[PDB]
Amino acid sequence: RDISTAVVVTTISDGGFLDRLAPALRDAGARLIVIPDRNTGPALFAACERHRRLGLDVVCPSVAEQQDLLERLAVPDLIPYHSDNRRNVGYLMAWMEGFDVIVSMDDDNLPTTDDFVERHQVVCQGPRTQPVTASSDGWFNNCALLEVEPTEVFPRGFPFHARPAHAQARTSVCERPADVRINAGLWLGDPDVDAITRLAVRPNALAHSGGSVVLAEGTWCPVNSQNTAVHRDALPAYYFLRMGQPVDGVPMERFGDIFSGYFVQVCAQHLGHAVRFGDPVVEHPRNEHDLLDDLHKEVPAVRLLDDILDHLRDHPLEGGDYLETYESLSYALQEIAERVNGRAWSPDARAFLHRSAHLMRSWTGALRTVA
Amino acid sequence: DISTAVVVTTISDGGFLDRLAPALRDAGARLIVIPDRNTGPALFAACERHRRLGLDVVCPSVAEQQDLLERLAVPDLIPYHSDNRRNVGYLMAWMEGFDVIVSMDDDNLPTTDDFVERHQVVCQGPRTQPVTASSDGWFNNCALLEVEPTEVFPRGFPFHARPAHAQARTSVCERPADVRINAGLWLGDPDVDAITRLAVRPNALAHSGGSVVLAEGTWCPVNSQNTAVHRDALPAYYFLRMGQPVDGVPMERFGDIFSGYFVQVCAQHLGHAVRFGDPVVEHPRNEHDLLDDLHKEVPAVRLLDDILDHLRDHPLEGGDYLETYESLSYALQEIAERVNGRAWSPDARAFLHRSAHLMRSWTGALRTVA
Amino acid sequence: RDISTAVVVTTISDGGFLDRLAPALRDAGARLIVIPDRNTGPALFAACERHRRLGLDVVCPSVAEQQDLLERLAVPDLIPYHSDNRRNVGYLMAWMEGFDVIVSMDDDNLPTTDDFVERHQVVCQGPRTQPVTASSDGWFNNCALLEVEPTEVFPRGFPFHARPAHAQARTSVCERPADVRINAGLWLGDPDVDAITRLAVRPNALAHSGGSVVLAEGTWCPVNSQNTAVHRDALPAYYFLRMGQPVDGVPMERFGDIFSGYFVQVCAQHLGHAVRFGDPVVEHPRNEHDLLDDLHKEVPAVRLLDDILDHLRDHPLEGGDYLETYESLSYALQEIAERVNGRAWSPDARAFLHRSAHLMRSWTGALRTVA
Amino acid sequence: DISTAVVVTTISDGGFLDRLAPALRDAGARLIVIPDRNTGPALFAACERHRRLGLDVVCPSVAEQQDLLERLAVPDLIPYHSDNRRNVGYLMAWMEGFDVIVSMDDDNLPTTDDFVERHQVVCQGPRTQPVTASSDGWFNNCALLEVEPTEVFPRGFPFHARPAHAQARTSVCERPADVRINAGLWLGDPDVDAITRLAVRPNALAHSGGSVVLAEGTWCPVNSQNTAVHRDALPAYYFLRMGQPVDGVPMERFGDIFSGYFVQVCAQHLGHAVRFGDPVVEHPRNEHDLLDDLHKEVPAVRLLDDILDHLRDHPLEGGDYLETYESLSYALQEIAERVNGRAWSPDARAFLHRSAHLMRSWTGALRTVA
Ligand SMILES: Nc1nc2c(ncn2[C@@H]2O[C@H](COP(=O)(O)OP(=O)(O)O)[C@@H](O)[C@H]2O)c(=O)[nH]1
Ligand SMILES: Nc1nc2c(ncn2[C@@H]2O[C@H](COP(=O)(O)OP(=O)(O)O)[C@@H](O)[C@H]2O)c(=O)[nH]1
Ligand SMILES: Nc1nc2c(ncn2[C@@H]2O[C@H](COP(=O)(O)OP(=O)(O)O)[C@@H](O)[C@H]2O)c(=O)[nH]1
Ligand SMILES: Nc1nc2c(ncn2[C@@H]2O[C@H](COP(=O)(O)OP(=O)(O)O)[C@@H](O)[C@H]2O)c(=O)[nH]1
Ligand SMILES: [Mn+2]
Ligand SMILES: [Mn+2]
Ligand SMILES: [Mn+2]
Ligand SMILES: [Mn+2]
Repeated sequence: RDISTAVVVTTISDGGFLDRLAPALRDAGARLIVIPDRNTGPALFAACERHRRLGLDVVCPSVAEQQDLLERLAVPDLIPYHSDNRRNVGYLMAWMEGFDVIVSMDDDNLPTTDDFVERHQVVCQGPRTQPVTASSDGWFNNCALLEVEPTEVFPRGFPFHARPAHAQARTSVCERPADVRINAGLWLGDPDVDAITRLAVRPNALAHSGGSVVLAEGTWCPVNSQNTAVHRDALPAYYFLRMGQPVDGVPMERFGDIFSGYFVQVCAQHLGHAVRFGDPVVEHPRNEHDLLDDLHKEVPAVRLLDDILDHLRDHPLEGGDYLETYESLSYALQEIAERVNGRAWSPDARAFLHRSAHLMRSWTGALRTVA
Repeated sequence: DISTAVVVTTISDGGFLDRLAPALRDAGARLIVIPDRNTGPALFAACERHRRLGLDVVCPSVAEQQDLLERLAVPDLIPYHSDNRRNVGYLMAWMEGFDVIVSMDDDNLPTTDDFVERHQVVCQGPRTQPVTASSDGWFNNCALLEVEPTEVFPRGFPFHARPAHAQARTSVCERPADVRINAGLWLGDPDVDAITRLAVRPNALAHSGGSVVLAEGTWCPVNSQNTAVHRDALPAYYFLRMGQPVDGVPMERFGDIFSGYFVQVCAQHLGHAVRFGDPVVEHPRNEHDLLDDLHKEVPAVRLLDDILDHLRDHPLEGGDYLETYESLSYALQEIAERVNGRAWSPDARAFLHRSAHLMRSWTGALRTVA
Repeated sequence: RDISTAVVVTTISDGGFLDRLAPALRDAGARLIVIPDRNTGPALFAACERHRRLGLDVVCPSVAEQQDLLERLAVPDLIPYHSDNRRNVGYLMAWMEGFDVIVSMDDDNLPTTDDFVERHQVVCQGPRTQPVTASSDGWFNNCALLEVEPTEVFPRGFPFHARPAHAQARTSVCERPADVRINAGLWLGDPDVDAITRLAVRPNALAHSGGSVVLAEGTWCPVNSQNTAVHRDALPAYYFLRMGQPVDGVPMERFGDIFSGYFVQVCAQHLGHAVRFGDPVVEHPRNEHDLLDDLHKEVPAVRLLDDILDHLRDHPLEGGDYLETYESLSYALQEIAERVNGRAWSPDARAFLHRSAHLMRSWTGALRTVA
Repeated sequence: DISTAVVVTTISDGGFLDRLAPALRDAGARLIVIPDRNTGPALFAACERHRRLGLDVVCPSVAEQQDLLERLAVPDLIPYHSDNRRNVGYLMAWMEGFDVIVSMDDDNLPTTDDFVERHQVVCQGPRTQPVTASSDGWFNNCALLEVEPTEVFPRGFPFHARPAHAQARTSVCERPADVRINAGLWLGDPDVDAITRLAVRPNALAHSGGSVVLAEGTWCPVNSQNTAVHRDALPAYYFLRMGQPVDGVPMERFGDIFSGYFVQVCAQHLGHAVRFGDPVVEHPRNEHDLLDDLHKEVPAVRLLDDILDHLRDHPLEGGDYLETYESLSYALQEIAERVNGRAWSPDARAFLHRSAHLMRSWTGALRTVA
C-alpha cells in the first residue's frame, strides 16, 4: 500500500506539545509540518530540531521560506500573518509533496490511541458498499456519538434553526456505495462546541460511545480542522477561509474551518464522495480562552451561517474534480450574496462572500500553478 | 389597606387583558397600561372594555404621557418605540401614592388567585426571618425551579461566577430583614439570556424550591417581568435606557438587568432585602429571533461582570433611595474610568457616563413631583 | 444622419423641472426617459403626461414596469430602490431601444443654449484627426475651463495627491487621431465640486471661458452623470456604481458616477476612444444639501480613490469591445483590492471592490441577455 | 515681576529647542516639556543640553508624571500616546504658581524677540480699551493675516456661519475689558481645518490686521499652538480628551477646539476677554496625511455647530473659573439630551457626558493641590 500521511499544525507555542504528539506520528512514519508565524518564538524551531533527531519527520519553515513559496506562486497577499490562517501553507506544502493524507490538527490535540494515523487512512480506502447514515432533516449531530455532560450539545458550526426539531428527525442506516475522502475525528474533554454552548453548559466529553458513521448525500455535519484527515484529491476544496471581515461592523473570527468544513463537504458530495465522523479520537485540553471574547468573535459568522447553508442546498455545483467544483462553489457564493435577505445581511455582510470567493479562486490558482 | 398598581407597557392589541384582568380585578389593583407610538387603537378599546367589567385600568395616550413628562422638565428622558416607556407607568403609580408597584410584561399571566396578595410581601416591614446567604455572593433563582433538560442561570447572572457556583456554600439562618423587592418566578420559558436559550432551550416545569430572602452581600439579577417593588424603593428602579453602542454594537434587552441590580444594591445599603419565589406566572414568551436577541445582549454581557465586581468595591451613601441612587450614579462614573479590559472602548465607558446622567434626570423628575 | 438621442433622468420630484427642460429636448426630437422610484409621488407621472401632449417624447415607467424588465433579464437584485442608482434603468432602456446618444442628466440641470442636444451629438462624429490635449502629470482640471470665484477649484472626484503639483504640470495640444465617445458638458452656477471644496470656498461658476478639449491617452479627468453624453457603444461601461458599502464602518455615497466616469474613461482609452469636456453647458442651481452630511457621505470614497486610480494606471486591460473591456476591468479591480495598502484599506474597504466587480459583471450579463 | 511658563508636549528628538530656547532663555521663562511613552531618549539629552546653556527647562519622565497624577487621585485622566499629555504641563505650571501659561507645539517658532513680553498681555488687568464686536457673533482671526490664494477661516470656526459672515458688521469702541487669553497668530501654514487645507492649501504671508480684543457675545476659536492663558483662567483650559466615536468614527484633532471655546465662554461669564494677534509664530507644520486628518476631524465637525449654538442659550454660574468650568460641564450634559440632528447618535450624546465627567475630574485635581 504505502500510504503517506502529513500532519499540518500551525502554532505560536514553544513546541512543548511535540513531546506527546511526536510518538504517535514517529511510530507511523508520518510527516509533521509545523507552520510558525511572525509572533512565534525561536523555541519552537529548537523543539522541532530536537524531535527530528529522535526520528520524527518534522519540518518547520520560517516565515521567510513560506513567503518565498507563496511569492513564486503569485499569491503573496493570500495568507495573512499573525493568524492561524497560515495552516494553509502546510496544506499547500503537503499537497505539493504528494502526500496521500493531510491531517489537519491543532497544537493542543493529542492522539489517544496508537492507531491514530492508521485510522485517518480511511480516506484512502476508495469506493465501497458500506453502511451509510442518513437523516430526515439533512443534518447529523456528531456530538451524539460522544458521552457528554451535563446535557446534549451540538458541534460548533451546526445551524441553529435546525437544532430544535432535530430530536424528531429520523436517523437511518443502509448499505450503499460511498467513497470516504474526509475523516473528522472526535475529541474528548472539551468538545468542539461554539462559544454559546460552552458559555451555557460548559460541556465535558467523557468517552466515544457511538462508533463511526459515513454520511449520505444530503446529510451534512460541520467539519473542523482540529482532527480531520483529507485525501489529497479533496484538499483543493479545504482552503481555510480568511477571517476578519466585518458583519455589521463586527469582524468575524473562529469560523475559518466551519466554512472550509462545509465547502469541502459540499464539493465532495457533488463528486460522489462522502464525509466520515468518529475515530481516531483525540484529547482536547483546550487553550485558555476568554469565552466572552470567543463569543464576540463568533457571533458575526453565526448570524449568517444558517442562511448560507440553506442557499447552498438549492444551488447545484459543476465540475469534474475538486478544483473545478470549488471554483464553481465560489461563483455560487457570490450569487447567494445578492439573493439572500435578512437583517444581518448588511452591505458588508454581502461583500464578505464576494471577497471570500475571490480568495478561494486565488487559492485554486496557486494550486494550478504547482500542478 | 395596601394598594397595588400593575405596570405594563405594550404594543399588542390588548388581548392579554382577558387572562390578566381577573386576578387584578378581584384584588382591586390598578393596571397602568403604557402604549407607544407603534401601539394600535385596539388596545384602548380593550382597556375600555375591561374597565366596564370592573378593572381599574388606565391607558394614557402618548400625548398625555409627553404632557406629563414636559411638566416634570424631562421631555427627552424616555424614548418612544421602546419598552423603556414602562418608566412612565412607574412614575404614575408613584405619583398616585400606590404602596406596591408590580412590573409585568404583556405576556406574563398569573397562575394563582393570590397573585397580588403574594406581591404584597414588600409591605410587611422589618422582622427576623430566614435569610439565605451564599459563600460566593451569588444566588441562582432558577435553582428554585424544575428546569429541563439541564440547570440554567437567570438572564443577567455574571458568567465568570457560573463555573465555581456549584461549589458555593448556601446557608440559611434567622436574621432581621426588610423585604422591599419581590421577584416572582416564571413557568414555561424562564428568563434566561439568549446564550442559554440558544443552547438548551430550557423549559420550567414547576416551582419547587419555595421562596428565599437574600442576605447582604448575596446578589441575584432582578427582572421587570414579574416583580413587585415597594414605593420607597421605586425611585431606584428606573428602567435603564438601551441603545448605547459597545464597540459600535448597540446594546438592548438589559434595561431591567441594570435596574434590578441597581435597586438591589441601593436596597441593601439601606438595610433592605430582595425576595425570590412566589407568586409565579406562566410565560409563553412572545416570538423572538434568538440570534437577534443574542446580537442585542452581547454588548451588555461583555461589560456586566466587570461592572458588578466594581459595584462591590464602592460603598454608597444616602439616607433614602433617591439619595442612594444618585450616589450610585456617581459611583458608576468612577467605575467607568477605573475599569479595564478589551471590551472597555471609549464608547463603552461613555455608556456608563450617559446612563448616570439619565439616572439623575429620573431622580430629578421624582423630586419635582415630591 | 438621423442621430437619435435619449436623455436619462431619475428623480423623486413633482416634475416641475420639466417646464424648463422639455423645450430644449422637444425641439430636437430627443426622448426623455424619467426613472421614478418608490419614494416618488404621483405628481411626476401627471407632469410627464402633460408634457407628452405638448410634443415631448417622454416615458416614465412605474417601478412595477422597471422590476418586470429587470426580472426578465435575471437581475432582480441589481438595482436598489430609494436610490439614484435607478438611473441605470434609464441607461438600459435607452440602450435596448437603440438610441445613438444617451445623455445622463439630473433633475436640476437646465440647458442654457438651444443647441444642447446637437452639441452632445459630438460622441457620434467618429474618428478624426483633431486637437488633442495632454498633461504631463496625466490629469486635466476641467474646472479650469470655467470662470470660478473666489478661487480655483478641482472637480468632484479629482485625486487629491495630484492637486498640489498640478499647477506645475505642462499642458500641450497637438493634432492627433481621436474618437470621442463621451462628452462631459460643464455647469454654471454651482459647479460639480466635492463637499470638501464646497464647504471651503463655496465656488460659483460665472461663465464657460475655456472652450472644449479632447483628452489624450494617459490624461484623465473625472466624469459625472449630471450632463454627460455617452455613445451607445460605450454605454456598457457606464454602469452607475452601487453605493452604501462601508469604509471603516462608514457607508460611502455620492460617488456612483465618479467610479462610472473613470471606468468608462479607462475602457474608452483602451479601445482607442476619447473623452471630451466643454459644451453644452447647463445651469446648476443645486438642490438643498446638508453640506456636512454630503461630506460625511463622500469621505469614505475619497479615502480610497487616489489609490484606486494609481493602480488602474499600472493595470492594462483586455477586450475588443466595451462589454469585454468592462469585464476585464472588474477583474482588475479585484486584484487591486488585494495588492493595495494603506490605513484606509480595512477588510470592508477591500470587499467593497470585490462586490462592486460582481455587480459590474451582473450589469454586463443583463446587457448580453437583451443583445 | 511676571513669570511665564511655556508648555510643549512632544515625541520629537528635541531639535526644535535650538530655535525655541533663545526667545525663552532671554526672557527667563520656564519651558515645561512633556514627553510621552513614544518619546525617544534624545529629547532628554536635548533638554539637558539647553539647560546648561541657561534655559529653565524641565522634562519630567512618564514615571514622574504618573506619580504626580496618582497623588492627585487622577491616574486615569490623561492617556498616553496622545498630545492630551500637555495637560500635565498645564497642571505643573499652575502648581508652581506661574502667572502666564503659554501653550505651544514643538513646531511653532517665535518670529520676534518680544515673544514672551507680548504674551504677558494676559496680565495687564481690566481697563477701557478698543473692543471689537461682530453682528453675527463671530470673528475670523484669519482675516488679520494676508492669506493666499483666498480667504480662509480658522480650524473650529462653525460652518453654518461662514457664508453670511461676509455681510456681518464689525465695530470697534472703547469699553472696559480684562484680557485673560491671548491667541497669537501663525505665519506659513495657518491653523485651518483639514477641509480648508485640502481645498486651497492656504499660505499665511504676513500679519497685517494688528490685534483685537473681542467683546462679550463675539467668539472665535482658540487653539493651543501659540496661546497664553492667565493662571486664573487656566482651570478652564483643560485639553479635551479625544477618541470618542461619533457614529462609530473616533474624533481627534479637536481637543483644543473645545478647550479654546470652553475657556472663552467661561472667561466672558466672569467679565474677561480673549485677544487675537501678536505675538506671531512661524509654523512649518509637521508632516500630515491630510485625508487622515480629515477622517479624524469630521466626527467633531459634525457636532460643533450644534454645540456652539446651544452654549449661547445656556447661562453659566460660578464666581471663579473652577466653579464656572464645572457649571459648564453640567450645561454640556443638558445640551447632550436637548440637541437634535442626524449626527446625534447615542454615542455622540454620550461623548458630551463622558467629557463632562473628565472636566470635573480635571477640576477636582486642581482643587486637590489648591
Ligand atoms: N500561525 C498562528 N497560529 C495561531 C495563532 N493563534 C493561534 N494559533 C493556532 O491556532 C490553533 C487553533 O487554536 P485553538 O485555540 O486551539 O482553537 P479552539 O480550540 O477551537 O478555540 C492552535 O494550534 C494555535 O497554535 C497566530 O497568531 N498565528
Ligand atoms: N412601549 C413599547 N413596548 C414594547 C415595544 N416592544 C416590546 N414592548 C414590550 O416590552 C415587554 C417585554 O418584552 P418581551 O418580548 O416580553 O421580553 P422577553 O420576554 O424578555 O423576551 C412586552 O410586554 C412588550 O409589550 C415597543 O416598541 N414599545
Ligand atoms: N430614484 C431616486 N432618485 C433620487 C433619489 N434622491 C435623489 N435622486 C436624484 O438624484 C439626482 C442627483 O442628485 P443631486 O442632489 O442633484 O446630486 P448633486 O447635485 O451632485 O449633489 C437628482 O436628479 C435626484 O432627483 C432617490 O431616493 N431615488
Ligand atoms: N505626548 C504626545 N504628543 C504628541 C503625540 N503626537 C503628536 N504630539 C504633539 O502634538 C503637538 C501638536 O501636533 P501638530 O502636528 O503640530 O498639530 P497640527 O499642527 O495642528 O497639525 C506637537 O507638538 C506634537 O509634538 C503623541 O503621541 N504623544
Ligand atoms: Mn484547541
Ligand atoms: Mn416576555
Ligand atoms: Mn444637482
Ligand atoms: Mn503644528
